[PDB]
Amino acid sequence: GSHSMRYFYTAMSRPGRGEPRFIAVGYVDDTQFVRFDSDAASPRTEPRAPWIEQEGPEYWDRNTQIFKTNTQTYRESLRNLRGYYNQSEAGSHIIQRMYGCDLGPDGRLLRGHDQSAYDGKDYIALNEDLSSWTAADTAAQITQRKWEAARVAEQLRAYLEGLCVEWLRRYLENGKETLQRADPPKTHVTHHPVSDHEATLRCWALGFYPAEITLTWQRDGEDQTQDTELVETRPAGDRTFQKWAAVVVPSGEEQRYTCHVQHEGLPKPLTLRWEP
Amino acid sequence: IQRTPKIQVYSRHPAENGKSNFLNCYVSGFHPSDIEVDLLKNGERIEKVEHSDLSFSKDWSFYLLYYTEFTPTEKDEYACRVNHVTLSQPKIVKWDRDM
Amino acid sequence: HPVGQADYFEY
Repeated sequence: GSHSMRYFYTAMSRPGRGEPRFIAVGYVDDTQFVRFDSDAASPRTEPRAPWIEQEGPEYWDRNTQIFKTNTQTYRESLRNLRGYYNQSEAGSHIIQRMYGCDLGPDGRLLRGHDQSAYDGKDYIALNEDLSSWTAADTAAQITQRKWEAARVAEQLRAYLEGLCVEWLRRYLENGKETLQRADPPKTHVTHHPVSDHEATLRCWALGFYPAEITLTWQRDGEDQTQDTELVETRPAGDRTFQKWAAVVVPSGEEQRYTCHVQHEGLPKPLTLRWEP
Repeated sequence: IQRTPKIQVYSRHPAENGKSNFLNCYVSGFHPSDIEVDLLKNGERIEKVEHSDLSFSKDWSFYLLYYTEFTPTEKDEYACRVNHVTLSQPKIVKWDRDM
Repeated sequence: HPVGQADYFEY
């Protein structure tokens, strides 16, 4: 199938409470495989999936060097952005960065990403051309000028088209039994009366991987988008995910409703109804 | 500006009384990242709760999973108590095994 | 594996 690698960096200032915290986590699809936390007693890159443990000491040392450097650099960057927005030294602020590469089902580069945010708003992003930037405001335009002078885009393009894909393909091979295994959802429909003449049909999907899934209700074959309560897909804690979709139906009309489930793990898409 | 957490409380496996399981509280969609989450058993804070490493979604909002081993019973009440800068008072969400 | 030098550039 299609696969991606992402690193998620969070750098958070906390005036009066020491220097900014830097966190980095790395993912392949919905599977985290490393972390680094500058607040840890002894900050180092740590494995978070069994298949990465086989990487050698030089891998771990190199990762930790990079993340320690990031920790220092992001502290300067946070200072910089405070200034760009004429902000007081009193407030806490956050820079987030997420970057990485996407492969298609044939394993070749689909596209690269490098995106940053400040206090939860888009700040600056590498365009899909991996050559130019989109800056959100006049502050981000200052970052853009700096990054053009440092040839940052060119350096990211090299990483995204080169090492990013190489490593992702390596991880996909080393973790093939899990990373390249789609687990289909176990599904059922439950029925809960909500009154004398309405009941809740809840369509459940459990134990699936990856997290991407589509869960819909139809009445007489017609989508019930507005009437369906859809919870956010949630992690079970064993790598798998869970989701449900609920609809409130007139009592007696239950058989007019069908739950439809699409997932990569499914040999065939599912159509489910309540089975009294 | 800021985003208040969504909260879901649920079990890792389908709940069966007297069978060991994991109680999960998933907080998501929040910003900024500082957040306080406790799992409760009959109103009292459970002690040895673990959580996932901070990460975030495509919209930049943060999410975390807090979890602990538990054995569901007929009468024991479980819940998740969350405080965030967006909340004037901690929000308590009860575990409902049909949810 | 994370990128290195490119990220060493302050915002």
